[PDB]
Amino acid sequence: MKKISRKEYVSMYGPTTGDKVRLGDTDLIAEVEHDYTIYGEELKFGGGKTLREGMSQSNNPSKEELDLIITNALIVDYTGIYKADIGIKDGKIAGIGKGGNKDMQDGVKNNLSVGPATEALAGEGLIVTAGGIDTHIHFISPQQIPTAFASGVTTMIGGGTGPADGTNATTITPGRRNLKWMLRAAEEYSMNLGFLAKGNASNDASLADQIEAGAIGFKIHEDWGTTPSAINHALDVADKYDVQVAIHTDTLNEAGCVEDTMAAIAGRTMHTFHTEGAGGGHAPDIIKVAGEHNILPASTNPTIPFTVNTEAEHMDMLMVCHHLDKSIKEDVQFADSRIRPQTIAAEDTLHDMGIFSITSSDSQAMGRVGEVITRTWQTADKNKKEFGRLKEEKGDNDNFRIKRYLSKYTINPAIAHGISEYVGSVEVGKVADLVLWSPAFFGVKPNMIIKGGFIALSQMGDANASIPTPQPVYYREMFAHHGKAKYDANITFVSQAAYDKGIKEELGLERQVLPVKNCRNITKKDMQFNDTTAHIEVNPETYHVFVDGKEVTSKPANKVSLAQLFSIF
Amino acid sequence: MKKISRKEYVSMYGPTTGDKVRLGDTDLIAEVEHDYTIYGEELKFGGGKTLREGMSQSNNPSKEELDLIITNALIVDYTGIYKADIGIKDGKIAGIGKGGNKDMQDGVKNNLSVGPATEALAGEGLIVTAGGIDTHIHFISPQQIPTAFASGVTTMIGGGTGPADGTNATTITPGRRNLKWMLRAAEEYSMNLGFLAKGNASNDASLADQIEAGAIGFKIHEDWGTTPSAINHALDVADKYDVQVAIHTDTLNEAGCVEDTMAAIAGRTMHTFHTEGAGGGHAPDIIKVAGEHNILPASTNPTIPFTVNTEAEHMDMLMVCHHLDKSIKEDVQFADSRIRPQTIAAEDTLHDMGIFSITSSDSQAMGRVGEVITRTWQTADKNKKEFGRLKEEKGDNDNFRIKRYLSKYTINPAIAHGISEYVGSVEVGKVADLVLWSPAFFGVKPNMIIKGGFIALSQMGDANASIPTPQPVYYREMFAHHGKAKYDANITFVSQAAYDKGIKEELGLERQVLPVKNCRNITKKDMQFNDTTAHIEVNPETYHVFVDGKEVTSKPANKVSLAQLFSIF
Amino acid sequence: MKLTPKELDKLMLHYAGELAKKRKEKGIKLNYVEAVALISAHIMEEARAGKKTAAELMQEGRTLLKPDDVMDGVASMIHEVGIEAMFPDGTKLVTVHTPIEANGKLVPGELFLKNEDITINEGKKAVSVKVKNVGDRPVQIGSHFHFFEVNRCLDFDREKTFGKRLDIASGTAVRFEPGEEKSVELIDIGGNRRIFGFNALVDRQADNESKKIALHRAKERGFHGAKSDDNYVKTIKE
Amino acid sequence: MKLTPKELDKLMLHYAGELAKKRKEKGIKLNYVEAVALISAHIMEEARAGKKTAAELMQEGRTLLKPDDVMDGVASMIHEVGIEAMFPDGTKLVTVHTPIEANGKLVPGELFLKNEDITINEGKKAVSVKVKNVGDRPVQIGSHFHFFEVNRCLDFDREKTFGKRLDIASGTAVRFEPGEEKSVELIDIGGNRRIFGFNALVDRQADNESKKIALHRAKERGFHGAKSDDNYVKTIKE
Repeated sequence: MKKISRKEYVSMYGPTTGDKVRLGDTDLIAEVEHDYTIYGEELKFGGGKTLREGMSQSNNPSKEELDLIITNALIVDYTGIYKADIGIKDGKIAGIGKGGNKDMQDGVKNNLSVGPATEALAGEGLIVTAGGIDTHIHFISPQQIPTAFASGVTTMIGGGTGPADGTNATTITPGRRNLKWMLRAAEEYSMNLGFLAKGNASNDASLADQIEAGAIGFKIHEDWGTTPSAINHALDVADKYDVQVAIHTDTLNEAGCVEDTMAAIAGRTMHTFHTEGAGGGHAPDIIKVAGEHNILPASTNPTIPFTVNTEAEHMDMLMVCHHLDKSIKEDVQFADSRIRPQTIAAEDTLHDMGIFSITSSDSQAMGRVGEVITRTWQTADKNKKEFGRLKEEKGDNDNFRIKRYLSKYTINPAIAHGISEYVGSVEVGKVADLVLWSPAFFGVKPNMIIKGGFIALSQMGDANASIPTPQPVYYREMFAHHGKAKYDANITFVSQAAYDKGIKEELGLERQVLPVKNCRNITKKDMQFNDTTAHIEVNPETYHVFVDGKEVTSKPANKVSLAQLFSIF
Repeated sequence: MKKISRKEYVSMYGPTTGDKVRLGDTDLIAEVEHDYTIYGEELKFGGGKTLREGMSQSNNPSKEELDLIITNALIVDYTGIYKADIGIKDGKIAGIGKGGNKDMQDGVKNNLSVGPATEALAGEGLIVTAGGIDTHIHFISPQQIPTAFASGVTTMIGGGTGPADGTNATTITPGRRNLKWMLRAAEEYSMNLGFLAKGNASNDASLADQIEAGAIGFKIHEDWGTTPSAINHALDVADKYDVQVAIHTDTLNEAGCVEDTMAAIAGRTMHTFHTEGAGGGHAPDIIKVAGEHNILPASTNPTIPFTVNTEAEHMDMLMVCHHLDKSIKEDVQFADSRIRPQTIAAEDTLHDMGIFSITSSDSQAMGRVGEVITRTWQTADKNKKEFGRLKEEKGDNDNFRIKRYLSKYTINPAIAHGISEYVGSVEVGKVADLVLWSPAFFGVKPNMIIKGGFIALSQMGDANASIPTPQPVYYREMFAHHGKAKYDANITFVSQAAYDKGIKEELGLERQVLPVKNCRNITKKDMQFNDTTAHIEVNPETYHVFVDGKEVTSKPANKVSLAQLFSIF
Repeated sequence: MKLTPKELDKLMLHYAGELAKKRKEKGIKLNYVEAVALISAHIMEEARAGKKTAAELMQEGRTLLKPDDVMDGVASMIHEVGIEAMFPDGTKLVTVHTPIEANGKLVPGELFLKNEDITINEGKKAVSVKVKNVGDRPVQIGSHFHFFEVNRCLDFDREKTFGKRLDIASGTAVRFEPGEEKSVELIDIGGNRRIFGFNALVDRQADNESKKIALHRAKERGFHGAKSDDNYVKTIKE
Repeated sequence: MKLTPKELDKLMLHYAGELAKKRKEKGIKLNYVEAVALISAHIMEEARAGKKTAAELMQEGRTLLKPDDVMDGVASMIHEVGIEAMFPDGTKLVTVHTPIEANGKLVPGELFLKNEDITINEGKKAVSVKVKNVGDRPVQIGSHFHFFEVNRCLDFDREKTFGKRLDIASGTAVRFEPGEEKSVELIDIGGNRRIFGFNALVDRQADNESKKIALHRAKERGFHGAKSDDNYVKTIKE
């Protein structure tokens, strides 16, 4: 035996148990909870390192020999912040723990066997998280997909048919033919994709036809008419077909108030966009639904974190998103907002308390697709600076806050949309949708994206260079992004009904086609680290939000982290 | 909240964390290490119990809704002795933990969801273990299979073609045609079955032909000629085809001694029968191979535990097994044994120390098929009485000894024969080959056997009775034992080569046909709780066995447990 | 320096703005593309400098180009320039409305309208109804909403308004402030007069027989001003 | 002017560097991207000028940015800037290490380590062996190489080292210079102790019986320090 200094050990292999790492330039400190490695047997790749024929690469490997192994990765997940080797086999996460050669090392399971068929990826000093899941995507342009992918999002659930006005306003892919258009266009992109149908219809036959055509859920948007009849019918059909329903409630209170909307929902699972109201007529009372069990609340990028400039852009974003001409007196008079800095500030505190469970974009319709993760971590850092460490922290670290805010965009949307069996976390059996970050750039710029067990996007330098590092370095598509490899790497999510009817062969899709499941029997209690159901007393006379009596508010941030240190523009 | 007395709680739901239960009439005490249940939410089936529509049976179940749930079972496994609900779905163990209804109970995972399609099995007050795996089966008569099944053995690996003399002596199914005979006859029985071919051949073509015909390994038996050439050729072919090799070494020292046999083995994985020698000429020096890494040692029923009558029957068993006529002077003179009470006593101590990794029968050839589990637990109890608690016990219980002796016949033979992916333990993803014991009858008489997710054998009373309990109660085949249900319930293990060539369709087998894997890259270090590799100094002048210097011996038992209290004959 | 596609696009936009600025210095009158690029690049640079707020940038964007610095028609063509700029407190959308004053010489795509008013809903007679918002929030009703089924916090004679909608330009809305009482004009719904959706008070053909069912439903659900007889006779389907 | 994709990328990088330089002139503190782009663009321009060598450019790249010219954390984030520049004698890779001195205020992604040493290979007793390199070249041995089968120009008691590996941090190496004699610590190889590959001296389970075969093979193949008996008895398989 021998003892080496912890500084040298960490430089060689990355942080181990009890070591703390700052996340980005924020104030959040993540502590390694436990380590699967055996000291002195660490896997290293290089000139004279251990990952060599006969030393750590087995010459008699198990039949579960890995296709790819990520060595010494700091896994940051809702299941824990720990250190391990991630084994990937056949596009899934084959195992998490100590990998290597059973012939020359101890404590190596059969599912983590490194052999001659194994590629090596050095994760030492690198954080591995699950790919982001953005569930509010307005499919306005296909250029959103590479932007989100470079930001670290690997799954996009949304709706749209291009830059139509219906898509500019709503997250809706209406009808069987438009669903076929979008599903066949999806073959191009390196991103897991799911499409939502139009729920604004009192026709059970039409709603069922959309679900059987391939939508994974319904979107009931105010711009297509959010009426109690439509809500009721969409929820009935969705309970029949086991698909999620998302709602963007009525801003004008035309047919009723928040109480009438909640009565129409009638205690059935519903995923709410802009649970803070986003200036709608249901605000600020719609925040009350964030305390109900059956409501999965999501908040959009632009209002988090609350900053000095947050309120200035809201009216322009609202008018352009809702398609109201700024040169028309009638449209300008119609564009009435109930937004308040009190509500905008309360949104961040509700996120910190776990009242809001999902963070999303609403891309290019009051929201930025490539800033979901960045704004989530900006909110986490701002709340850490304001209120200090959470009372749930069991140590001198921010692990609980890290896990809560990471669940906000990784596992909670996966559970909400019924894809948590496949994606959302770094767990054995899930698809290998992994993001490699360096801790200095965590939350803003990933090192690389592993899509379905193969590298799909990566920071790359000059192609003519003698090494991959020299400038200019930017995000380039890798081999999993090209040819027929993307068909194996990517997943299109459909409903179970469409999957059974054989949507893949009928539409000639080459991507993996997977059915969503367990969308109806989930409540707020099923969200990870964000299951706080509290009676939210909203005084609309004073626009005051109280949870368990205590008032909630936050001060605007004059300067956020992960914003100007990392981006030229 | 409320507090109820521990006695009442245990009567209602079985022992919980920290509670101790005696195993059978032995002196072994198992302590519940942890409990997955949430107090006050226990699953109970009955008149006004919890497993009812809407309370614990979900009205909106998950898509992974269980087919069968075993409630409040005390799982005794090499992975730990704990309390949980076992969920079975599609013939596999779907989940282990807290089951029930997510709508009305907390902490219920999606894979443990009880719904309208779920059958309930009350395991409260019952121990659940994996089915036994017997790897030395001389397939002499098919009546052995129900006997072992009633004893608690669910997998039988062996060889034979009926009561031929070659089968009476050896565990060998020789040749493609005889393998076809046995594989097609296997469709009748409710037991997982694997067949070993003849390894006693210097012909690589013949050995490979047997493996491709469907054997899961080779058996090199002295009665067919255990020569170094045959050992070498069989090991070469087995390394080519990834199948186990078992050996019953030369008794006569015709071609060489233990050193020559080990030189022929040449440090390749080999599973040894009668590693104590069983009176062979290699004894007692063959016990030395039990300290090598590449040797997986097994010991047979008759010599454990060492009793007053152990030595009396050995010569008769040896002569009848080896087919030497007792009326012939030449055969009687040939029947020379080197058995010693010192070796027989040392065998039990080696089992206690973990030097011997596998217990088996050698059914109807010096061994009793329906006594593997009983004799393993008799040895454990005798060693507990003699040497007291093991030094590895972390508490006032015998959990470590329980796990070691349970691994001796559950997980260690599965690892040795490359079927540990399917059977051998109560783990998620493994096939549901479970045995339900009442703790008073643990190790001698099971309550019931679950084969492939369905009850295959059970204690049952009079068929004309108004309840299942009244006498006469004996072991009867259940529905998984009959019709075409046994095809879905049972597994035939074959080599990967035969599986790839399509042995199932070629032979018209209706059972599940599964390939064995990872047989060549395992050593003694891969045995659970029985991986002790120690230099075994055997003095043949004194027949004295020493491990790490200390001599090993045991005294004969005048009276064993689990023997006459439980059996009329 | 890991560059995102957004950053590459912004770099292209910045250098288009630089080219426009160089041409303006040379004295070339800027065209539509050059003017838009110049304003956008200037806003981005100011935000990167970080001494100004988004409101200050919105004000400053309107002072960059004089009417004599652009070609004829550019000011008419440019209605607003939006640009997402990275401030010290994150990315914010800066919108500059009418950055250049119109010279009036040339108006590309200009309309030459007749001086005659458009008569909407011709041939439909409008009735007048007084509506009070007794709720605590303002209520906006669209031109084609079935007025009988509006927010139950609005108080009016619903029997008068069964089968009718607001007599306003389609796509416009009428706002009722809380406590405020307004008089609105209502016209019959055209076409098949099949009311489906809304508050599910009708969900069938709008006639006098369905009027009674709708009124009973509205009274049961608490819609203000809906008067149904106490002794209401149910039908086989309702 | 046939432009290659590499040239287009370099043009983009050069104009990113120009933007960074303009911001620095304006007085904006550069961020990470701007600093990297500025250094790379300056190196490219100097190489095109062709009055400096690659060594001169490596030196000069470290003087471009003062610690007060960049935001906090940029100097910590930038470890080295590589750039492939076209010199008069072809394309060469210029690497500038630590181009900016760290201020120490903010360190993104910084580690907060415990002050406790890591004990590697715990529970394994190490034996000491004296090794001489009688060859003419230095020899590097990794932490997990089976020390028995190392370069035959190393001289030591191979019998002592059968089944053992160096007791050092995994991934590190020990260098034996020619003529130099060193003492190394060796620990037993763990796991199944199946040695495959290396110099094919064992190719089987490592035990006392395979030790004799390995020693005879090493003596036959001329491995220094391998002592095998002259009267060696062969086995059936060896």
